[PDB]
Amino acid sequence: AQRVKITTTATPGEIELAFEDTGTGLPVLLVHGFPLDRTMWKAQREELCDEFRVIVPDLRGFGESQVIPGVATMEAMADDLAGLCNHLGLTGKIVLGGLSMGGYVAFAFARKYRDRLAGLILCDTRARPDSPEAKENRRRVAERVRREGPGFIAEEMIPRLCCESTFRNHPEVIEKIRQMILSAPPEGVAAAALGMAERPDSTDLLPALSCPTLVLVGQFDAISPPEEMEAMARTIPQSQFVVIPDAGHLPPMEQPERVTQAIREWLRKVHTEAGHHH
Ligand SMILES: [Cl-]
Ligand SMILES: [Cl-]
Repeated sequence: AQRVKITTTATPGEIELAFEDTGTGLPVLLVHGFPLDRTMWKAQREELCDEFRVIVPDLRGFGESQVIPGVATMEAMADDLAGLCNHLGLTGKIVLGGLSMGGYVAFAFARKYRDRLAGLILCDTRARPDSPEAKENRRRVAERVRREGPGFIAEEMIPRLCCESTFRNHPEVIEKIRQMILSAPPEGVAAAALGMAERPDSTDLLPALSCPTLVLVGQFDAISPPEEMEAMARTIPQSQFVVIPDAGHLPPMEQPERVTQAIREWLRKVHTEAGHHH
C-alpha cells in the first residue's frame, strides 16, 4: 500500500490518503462503505488487476487515512478522489465504483467531475437523501462514537450487513467485517455520519448521467433492498442491473467471485483503450 499527501479542493486543502494501487492500464477506483475501509474491495482488486489498474483508497477518516474532524461531506470525499487521481497522473477518465456510502461519494463525484467518468459502478446504495429521522440517527451515532468507539455500531450493523448464508458458510468474512468496523477511527466515523446526514438528494442527478452505469445489489440486502435498487437503475440511462444471489449489503465480501465477474464483464464492454485515447 501507499500513503500520500494529496492536494484536494475540499477543506483542509491537503490530506494524507492511504490507498492500494494494483495493475496497469485502464483505471478503476473502488470506494468502500461506512464504516469500513479499503480492504472490503481486496478480492476485486487482487483479481481484476490482471486486466485493469485498480485503485482502492481509505476515505478520509477511515482505515489508515488522515482523520479530518468535523463534517466529512460526500462532496469533500469526492474532491479527495479527484485529488488522488490528479496525484497519480490519472487526469483523463476513470471508472468509479462505490458501495453504500461509497455510492453517495460516487454521486458527488458525478455531480462535480462528470467529464472524468468513463463509467460508474453503484453497489448497494441509494440516491435519495436521509429522511429526517435518519439524519437524527446519524447525529446520535456521531455524538456517541466519539466517546464510546464503534462497538455499538458493529452490534447494530453486523446483522443487517450480511445474509444468513454468509453467517453459516463464511464466519471468517463476518469477522473481517467486524474488525473493519471496530478499527474505524472514532472521529472519522463521526465526521462521515454527519456528512451523510447533510448529503443532497441525488434522485434527479441519475437521469442526467452521461456514462454507462452498472448497478449491483445483493439478493438479500436488508439496507438497500433489491426492489429499490432496481427502481433506481430504471432511472439511469445506459444502465445494467445485476442481483448477486446469496449476498446481503456487502456482496464484494460475501460473494467475491460473483462480484468480480459481474464487474469484469461490464468493464470489458465499457472501459476500452480506444475510449481512453479518443
Ligand atoms: Cl451524495
Ligand atoms: Cl433515510
